[PDB]
Amino acid sequence: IRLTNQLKSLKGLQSKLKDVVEYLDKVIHTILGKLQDVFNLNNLQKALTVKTNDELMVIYISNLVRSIIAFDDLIENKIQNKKIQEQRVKD
Amino acid sequence: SQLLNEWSHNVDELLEHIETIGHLITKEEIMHGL
Amino acid sequence: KTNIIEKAMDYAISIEN
Amino acid sequence: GDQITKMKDRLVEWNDQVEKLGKKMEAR
Amino acid sequence: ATYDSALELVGQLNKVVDQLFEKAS
Amino acid sequence: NAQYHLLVKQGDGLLTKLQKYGAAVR
Amino acid sequence: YEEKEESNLAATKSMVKIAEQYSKRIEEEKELTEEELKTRPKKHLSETADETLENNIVSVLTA
Amino acid sequence: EDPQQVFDERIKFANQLHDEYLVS
Repeated sequence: IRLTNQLKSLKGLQSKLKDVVEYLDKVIHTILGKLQDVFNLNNLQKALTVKTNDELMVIYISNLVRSIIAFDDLIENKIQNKKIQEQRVKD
Repeated sequence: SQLLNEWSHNVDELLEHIETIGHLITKEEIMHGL
Repeated sequence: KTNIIEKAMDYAISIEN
Repeated sequence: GDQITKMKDRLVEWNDQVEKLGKKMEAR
Repeated sequence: ATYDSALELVGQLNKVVDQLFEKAS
Repeated sequence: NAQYHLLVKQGDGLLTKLQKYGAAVR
Repeated sequence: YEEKEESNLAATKSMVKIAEQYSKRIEEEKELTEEELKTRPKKHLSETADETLENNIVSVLTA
Repeated sequence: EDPQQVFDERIKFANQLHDEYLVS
């Protein structure tokens, strides 16, 4: 779902660019200003990424913990299944 | 934590900017006809 | 960066499963 | 007009960037 | 704190595992 | 980096214990 | 495009806040473990643990 | 980058444990 959303965003840009190009050709306003602002707002992320890296590490650790918990419950389930099988055999 | 709160504020600004641009593009389309 | 992201996606999928 | 020229160049670059992101997603 | 919390969770999980082993036996 | 490594180490420790339990189950 | 942005936006505003949601997902994780222990309730605990993991995964994807 | 690698490693271990559980 996230991917589809991202694609939609990029799609707008692509189409937007095409429109701009055509617009310029014809010319040869507000939208332009808006675009400029967006531009000013990955490059910058570079320095910001430094921090993101630290936070990514934290959220990786959390995921690992969750995985462990899941494994625990999984083991219990397996044990239960085994017990059931044994009971059936006895019957 | 400080840099994190700035990063996700930046992201939220960038998003809004994109939305505006998109909307603007729509308006431009109408101008094209003009 | 991209590779790392892909790795996370896989790990997540595995967890979900 | 001068500013427009610079903006245009940026736009072109931006598109290329977006394409990269999209490409990655498409791959996944 | 995050790091410590995770450590605790791990411990708990270990306990659960031990319990399951009991039943298996 | 040291501090960060500390937390990472602990996480690894727990992971080890979990693995041990799995082996015992098998 | 808006719909997609909306989802992303949420992802972003969660990433600002995640330090408190971390500490409440740490607790939840512990809760699940407790439940399982009791069973050895267990199902409930397991569900809680799964939820916590899911929340972590969603935080990673956003990043 | 180093930290990220460590995290990824942990995630791998978690997955491995899950696999063994599922296979079991």
